[PDB]
Amino acid sequence: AFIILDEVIKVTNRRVNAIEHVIIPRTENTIAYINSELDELDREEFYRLKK
Amino acid sequence: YGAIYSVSGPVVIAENMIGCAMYELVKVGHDNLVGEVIRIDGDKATIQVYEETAGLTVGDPVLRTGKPLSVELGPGLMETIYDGIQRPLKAIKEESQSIYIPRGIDTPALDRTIKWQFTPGKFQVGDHISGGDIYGSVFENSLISSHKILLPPRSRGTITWIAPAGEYTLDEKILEVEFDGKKSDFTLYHTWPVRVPRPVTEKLSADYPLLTGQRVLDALFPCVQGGTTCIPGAFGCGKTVISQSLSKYSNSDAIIYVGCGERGNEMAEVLMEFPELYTEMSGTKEPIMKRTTLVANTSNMPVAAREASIYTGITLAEYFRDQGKNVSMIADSSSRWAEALREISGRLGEMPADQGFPAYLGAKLASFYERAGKAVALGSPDRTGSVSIVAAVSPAGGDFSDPVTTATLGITQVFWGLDKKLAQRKHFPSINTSVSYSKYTNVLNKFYDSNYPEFPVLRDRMKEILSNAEELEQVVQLVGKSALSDSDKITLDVATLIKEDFLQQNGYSTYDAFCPIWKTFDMMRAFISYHDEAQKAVANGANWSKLADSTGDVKHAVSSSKFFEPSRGEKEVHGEFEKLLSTMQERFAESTD
Amino acid sequence: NTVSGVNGPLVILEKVKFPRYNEIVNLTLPDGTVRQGQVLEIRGDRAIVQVFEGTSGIDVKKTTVEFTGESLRIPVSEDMLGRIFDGSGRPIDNGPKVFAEDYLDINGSPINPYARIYPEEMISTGVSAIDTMNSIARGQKIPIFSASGLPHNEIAAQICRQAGLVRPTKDVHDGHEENFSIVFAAMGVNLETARFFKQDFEENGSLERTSLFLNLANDPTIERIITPRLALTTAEYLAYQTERHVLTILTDMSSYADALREVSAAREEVPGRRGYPGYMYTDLSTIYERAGRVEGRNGSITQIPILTMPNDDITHPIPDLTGYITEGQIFVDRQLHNKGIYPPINVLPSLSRLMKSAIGEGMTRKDHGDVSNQLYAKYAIGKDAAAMKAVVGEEALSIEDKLSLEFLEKFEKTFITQGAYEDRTVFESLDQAWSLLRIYPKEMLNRISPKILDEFY
Amino acid sequence: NTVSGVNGPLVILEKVKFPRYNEIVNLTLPDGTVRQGQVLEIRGDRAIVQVFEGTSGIDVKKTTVEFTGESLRIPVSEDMLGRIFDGSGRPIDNGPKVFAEDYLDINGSPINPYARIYPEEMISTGVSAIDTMNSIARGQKIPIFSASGLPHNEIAAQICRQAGLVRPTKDVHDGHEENFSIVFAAMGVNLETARFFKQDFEENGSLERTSLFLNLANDPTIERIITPRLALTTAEYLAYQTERHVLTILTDMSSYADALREVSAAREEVPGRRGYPGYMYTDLSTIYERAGRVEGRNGSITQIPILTMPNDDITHPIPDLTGYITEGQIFVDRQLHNKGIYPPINVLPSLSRLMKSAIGEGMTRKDHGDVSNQLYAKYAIGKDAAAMKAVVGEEALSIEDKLSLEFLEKFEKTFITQGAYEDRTVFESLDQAWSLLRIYPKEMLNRISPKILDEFY
Amino acid sequence: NTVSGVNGPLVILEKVKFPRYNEIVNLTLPDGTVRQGQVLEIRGDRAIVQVFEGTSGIDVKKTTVEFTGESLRIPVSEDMLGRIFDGSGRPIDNGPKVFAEDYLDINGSPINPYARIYPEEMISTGVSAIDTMNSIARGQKIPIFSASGLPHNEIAAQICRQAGLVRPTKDVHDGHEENFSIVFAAMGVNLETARFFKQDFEENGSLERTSLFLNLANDPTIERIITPRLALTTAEYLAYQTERHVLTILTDMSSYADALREVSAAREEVPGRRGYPGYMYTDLSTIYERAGRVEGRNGSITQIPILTMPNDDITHPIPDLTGYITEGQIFVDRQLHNKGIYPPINVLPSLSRLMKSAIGEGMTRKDHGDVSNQLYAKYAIGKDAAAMKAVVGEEALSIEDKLSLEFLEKFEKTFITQGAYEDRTVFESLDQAWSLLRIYPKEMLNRISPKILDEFY
Repeated sequence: AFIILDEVIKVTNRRVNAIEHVIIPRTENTIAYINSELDELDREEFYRLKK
Repeated sequence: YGAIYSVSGPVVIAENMIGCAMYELVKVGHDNLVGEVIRIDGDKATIQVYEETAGLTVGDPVLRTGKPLSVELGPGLMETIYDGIQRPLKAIKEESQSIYIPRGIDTPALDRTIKWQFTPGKFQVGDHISGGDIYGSVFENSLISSHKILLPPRSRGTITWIAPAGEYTLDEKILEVEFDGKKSDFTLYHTWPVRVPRPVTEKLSADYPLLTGQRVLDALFPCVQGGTTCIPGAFGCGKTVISQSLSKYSNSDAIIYVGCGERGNEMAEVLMEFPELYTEMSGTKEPIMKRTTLVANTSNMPVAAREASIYTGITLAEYFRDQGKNVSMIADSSSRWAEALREISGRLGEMPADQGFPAYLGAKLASFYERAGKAVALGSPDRTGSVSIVAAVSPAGGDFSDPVTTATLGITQVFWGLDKKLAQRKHFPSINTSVSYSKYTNVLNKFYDSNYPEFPVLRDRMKEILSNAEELEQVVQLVGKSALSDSDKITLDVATLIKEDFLQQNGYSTYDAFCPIWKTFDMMRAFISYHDEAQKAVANGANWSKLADSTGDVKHAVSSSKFFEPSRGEKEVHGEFEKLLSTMQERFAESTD
Repeated sequence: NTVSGVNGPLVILEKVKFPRYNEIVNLTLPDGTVRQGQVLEIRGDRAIVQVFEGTSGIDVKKTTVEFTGESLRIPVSEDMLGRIFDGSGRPIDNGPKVFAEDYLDINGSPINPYARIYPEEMISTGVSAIDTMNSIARGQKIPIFSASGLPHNEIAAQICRQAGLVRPTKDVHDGHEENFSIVFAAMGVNLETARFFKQDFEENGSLERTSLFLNLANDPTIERIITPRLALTTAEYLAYQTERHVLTILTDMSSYADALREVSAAREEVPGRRGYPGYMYTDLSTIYERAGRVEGRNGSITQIPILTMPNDDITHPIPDLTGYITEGQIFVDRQLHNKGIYPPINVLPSLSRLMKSAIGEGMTRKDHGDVSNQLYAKYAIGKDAAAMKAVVGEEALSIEDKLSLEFLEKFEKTFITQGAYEDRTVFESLDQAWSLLRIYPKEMLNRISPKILDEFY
Repeated sequence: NTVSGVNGPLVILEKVKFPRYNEIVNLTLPDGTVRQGQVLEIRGDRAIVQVFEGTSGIDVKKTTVEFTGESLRIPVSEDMLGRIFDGSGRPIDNGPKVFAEDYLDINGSPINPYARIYPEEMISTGVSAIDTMNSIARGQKIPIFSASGLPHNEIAAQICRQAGLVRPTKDVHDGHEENFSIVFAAMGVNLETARFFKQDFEENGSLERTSLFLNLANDPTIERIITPRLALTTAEYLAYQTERHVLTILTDMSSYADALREVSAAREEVPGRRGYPGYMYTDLSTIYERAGRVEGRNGSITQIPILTMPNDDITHPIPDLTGYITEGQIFVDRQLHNKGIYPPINVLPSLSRLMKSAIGEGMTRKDHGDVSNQLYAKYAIGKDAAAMKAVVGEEALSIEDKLSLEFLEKFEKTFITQGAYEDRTVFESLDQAWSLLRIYPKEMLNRISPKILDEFY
Repeated sequence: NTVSGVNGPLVILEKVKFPRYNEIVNLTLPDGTVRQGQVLEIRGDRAIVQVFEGTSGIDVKKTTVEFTGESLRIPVSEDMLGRIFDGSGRPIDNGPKVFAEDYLDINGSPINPYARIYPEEMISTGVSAIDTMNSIARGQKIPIFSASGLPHNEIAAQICRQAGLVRPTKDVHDGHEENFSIVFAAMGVNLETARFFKQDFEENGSLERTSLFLNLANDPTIERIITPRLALTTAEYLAYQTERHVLTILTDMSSYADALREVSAAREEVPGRRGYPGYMYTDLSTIYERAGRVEGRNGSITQIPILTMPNDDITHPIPDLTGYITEGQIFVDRQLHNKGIYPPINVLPSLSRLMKSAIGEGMTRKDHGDVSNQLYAKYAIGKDAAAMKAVVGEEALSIEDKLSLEFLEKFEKTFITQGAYEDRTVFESLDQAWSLLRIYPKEMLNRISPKILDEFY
């Protein structure tokens, strides 16, 4: 069992790093950048109607 | 009188108009087109013109009719397909050779040439009458007289003359009321303005259901008549199918089908389907179509008409509610109606503040919806009527957090979900438990307990299975599981069944979407029972693989029981399901030991 | 003179300067319909009126005007309690009106006397899950942040009805001796939803204790924004003059914010993010100025607004700004609703800003703070334990997780799950707390003083 | 009738009341050239015109105008076919006027009977991937959603090529018994690609059967929107008077949409959501108006529009508004393209709702809608099984997910991958689909009636 | 004439039509104080002015206007170093006066004579990361991209002070033969900043070396925009007339851009992407065009603008625009700063596309450019490996990856780590760089030409 545990721990240590370092900042950058562009289209329209 | 100052789109400006009301019907042009002065800024009137423009010139006379835009309510509304202000389509089809009314041509809302059979009421010479009272009837519909000839709301006086039975026309006089001298002559049809709601004596509690016939609808929360209901769509998730299927199962005495700004092939489809398709109880003669009044607008018609469509429909639903008939208002889709308000907002030259949709949108979406409900019929004779609005809603901002969807969820009480991704795998309606809620649940479930179903118990448990199953599924994806507790597998497994039997239904296979409310109770009963045995078996010891395999033969049968509908008797609780229950317990014993 | 024109619900009347700001004017149509309006703006040689009555069918040459000579004020009396009104204070109880003892300004109030002694004493609602975890003090602004996958309105009937019945249970603890009144405002309500609240208060014997204002989702926007303004004034008259605690329940804040978006572009001004006004705030603040303890220091206006987000959208201006003024919020879970736990509120993202100072004494315990800590931390570990269990199994689950697994189901089924007419003060909540906790050993309960614990485990 | 000003290509004319909506004017330039223009708006004591040939040479007092006196109408001939025509007509493209048999209004004012009559029998596009999954019926509008970074042009070309090759296969099927006509309206397309379209019609030997109207992206914006309107009017003539089945290809809807935005930057009308007109929907609907089944069942016009997604999202205005009108959609696939596949569409975002009821029998089976549904279900899972592999590994994968992975590949390179001169019968498509689908038991297949699945397994 | 009105930084004058564009006018306050402005817009019988100084206190008929009748030009002298000036065309510090021998316009073309021949002479900062990886030339434009957690002022000063000691070592080498001049302009920064800078220049050398323009944050936005223009006039004269190389340090460039943003908000001018003007491109350009070698070709203006990024994003409009225009990019990293590296310059995205113009070869090695490319390439691989070290561990990374992780660590801590006064010659840097390359084997250094690797190792 002991040899079997050693083989599994390595797959498991890899995953804990993988999520934090890659996934979480990829989600952050995508969401915020699209949020910012999306609000811009809406704001300029108001200014053009007003003008 | 007035003069056309400018023609800008389908929208017309006219100068020299004063002392006019803001819903006045106006005749624009030298062709005498229908139009409606929504607003006036000084002398200039903006008019929504409900016919095309391709040759309207300035300097042409504009004549006010001296009254609002109204609709005519009375005999011969059934079995006719109308546009959004009501013109009889059939008469046009032979005569003009057109379906979209061309300029130079106009016809009035009801027929003039058709005589009707008039039967006297309960009232006689000298009797006082007021709004929503029954002055007579005309025999229309398959199964009952549906047309009660009612005195229009807010009008009163004494009837000096009630005419005798015979056949009469609807431009012909048959009643006179005296109240301030002779009040007026009345005909069969009576007038009411569409932008103005009808009054009711009072609002009443919803407790009566409508049989939608849709197994997934009947299962997860109550089906309500008097209802307020939304179903999300997106155009390509089986939504049209479940609407026409819904029109056929509806068990209401009258159905008013409303095309907001639809496909146009579908406005053909519902027309062809109605006279040759049989209703659930089955009518006598032209089942669905006799019971149906149709307002049909395609996108291609004038946006002035598409704006009006929904109003015409609710005033018809409301008249019928006051007749003491139970009515289904089926509307598809409100977002197209909202898109129509938006088309007008840019053309008039308004200021939108809701992503290019008008600021006015929120007050109009709400005002319209509040007209549905169960209520006590307008008038003295006392009857009960209802209008249940089943409304489709859809994106329009492209988001799901766009104004259209924000306003609609707030005003509605019932939401049953639909997901596009699952719908593609073919399991529509593919209800999202999380977005779904019902307020009606408590009163409706109390009613159903009296009616015989033990429903409420199952309902919580149906929801409970689907909820835990959802959560478990993210945990299988996220960690990338190497094991599961033996109970959790059962939860997931029992949810899969729910998917097939309820959620997977096809509205053109009537073996695969039809169950009465009791049949629905029995099928769900079987599932909830399976979960109950299965949870106990693991507890007493037995492996999951043992549980699944030994249960085996009854597990196949329940899966495959979605291919049934009443056809073994006129009975709503079957031997089919009752036999399964005892066999299921027998199976449980095996699993356990 | 006559009406110059109409564009939207805006009516442009050609008049000199004769009405003062906010003066009601009566537009007299000759067709049996009299309509009232308020000048929204007065400008030179023109005034802009939005009509209370209708919105369309106005003449531009046959209308005549009369000046009422009275700017908008609310007739406030206290024989208003036990009566149903509409969005302009007219009765829908039917029968003769109640009239006034005062006409008080609705515009921001003509005297504004609100707190510079922070909230003390505890207010209970009648639900253990709200009281212990999210404690509310007299005049403290804690709203219920809700979503559209829940019936937000039901949960709202429940807090109103059960509130002020707690006050007699407190009279027995001898924490209260003063008469409690309740002010209810329903904004953008459906008929069916509206009747549901009236019938519920009627069962409890709370109807006599409350006044209800209904503005329906079919009545003008202007009428709808006025609806909370009238309600905040009634509560204030009772707090000030007669030294009463009044709890005002403002549902639905989204209806009110939406109404403001309709009047944003009605006006000649330019909105902010996502089309919602940048001066949305100014308006919201008007509600909030009336909120707090009145000078006299034994009367208050306590406020619970309900705000519904579309799908918990915090991209939307409305929860982000509203959340700043207020001191905490109560977050409701769809996940619990779906399981069939009702009420389905989750106490873990929920907050009460000042909680050791949002309670009183003699109607709370001092053990209140200690239990709020214990209850919270174990429910959170339990949420973790559910997810864990699924991966690891039960044949490899930790002994601490088992206690946390059980704790998760009992906290939900005892503290959160409770009946539609159950009532709770802090003592009752507190007894139920100790029975959940009893199962953990004393050495796992360490956020609690050894004193308290040896007495209540 | 002298010029007041010119702002943009839009021209402000002073003239006194006379012109009707969409009345043509002749612009007399001082260089001795007459150019045509349309009144977009007629007003009091001015009309505003936008000119179809350029904008050059507009002066104030050196220009004069004279009226055509006639609203815009198409000079229509049925000998128009076999020839290359243009919006205004040029002699250098060999077609300086149609030489009219009838003048019909382009707005279908004489008559326009459509959309109360239901779609008839199935028609072959020769592509298996469209025909099984989506039902293309005579007298239906089903659009092609296309995207950038992908030659959308190539897909339009494959449709043109395959049109007229299907029609003898149908004549035997009894899907056809009347003539076949292609009406090609090109607007805003690249010049190089326009020439590739012209060569495709000649090669097939289908030049005779088609009429071309070509509008460039250097030809003015009002002119650009009117060209598809001309071509649909021509389709109505053939379909109704001489009972032709018309397939009209209208490319590229993106160029139409753009035109809408640029105009109305100088009218009273003022664009909607993101600078795209709120009345963009009205424009669209005028194109969809002259499409559908025809009364009395003399012929049909069937329409296949080509839309290019410019941002590569369908949440953008051009796909979004158009999609609500349309009866389903067929959306392309970016990923297949990169691989090298042609035609590179995918089936997961592609759905036709009216599929079961529309179709005929005797060259499209009863099992057609059944099998589509099954093919999508296995594909949804296959796509997801790829995604779980990326993140975690073979950790959440299993025997079921592993099958699905195999399925996604075999389907992509066998069903979707075909030739561009391959004519595929609806009978062929179904035969191939079943062969592929053998990968799971009969008991795993329950998205199909157990009756049907035994016959055809 | 007299002030009509005032709306923000815009002033409405009711005047007469004789004024020309950017003609100075002086506003006489009732205090008898005169403040200067220039007409931004002129119309018939009226003007809009933007006043440099102030923006409030401006009256009506108690105030008066007086015309100067000279459009703004800056009084430029060559005796400007050592002399204290204020950013307003004169010292308001009471520093030594400006004098004039020419008055030169700031419009962006006075007599402007620039590069028909690109930079070829190397100018060093004494800092390896700057010089080796990107290089600096006698016309080079390099943006310092800085942050709100980096100290922007310390790096700004660092680059300038160390480039003054190196630059005479380069004069002796015959890289130069002409003077060095510094023009330092601070615009609208804090007092704390301003003081700091002056202190830094004194320590290293003197303040005789540099000329100072000081502008205070309390002074308007309109002042801030003129502040760099004043710097440009100073530098162009020195290069043109007296064949001096001029080095301009322009802090803060972001300060200037926000100012532009304010005169479109309180103007009716509609802004572009992210609320930053549409004509933002032109405003920025004006600074950057007036760079390169100056006629005679011994004079020059070389630019180092200093940008502080507020969000620290590379999607913000200011860093993006600047980058396309400028001949290089120098990115300074918060993470290096934290770790203890000074200067803490990250070269991962530092790039020059005009890399050839930037390097030298007649007073620097020819090998300089060849080594730099290899270094950058090997640094980048070393970063790809760093992310992979966190994920995968050392449990699968390759023999080649291990060399690249070592290189990365040795590279930060030796090359980029330099004393506060320690200056490195460009030749010595090569030797350091060769130490960094030396650990990799001859098969890993395969991309480089064989000739160079066998020669120098």
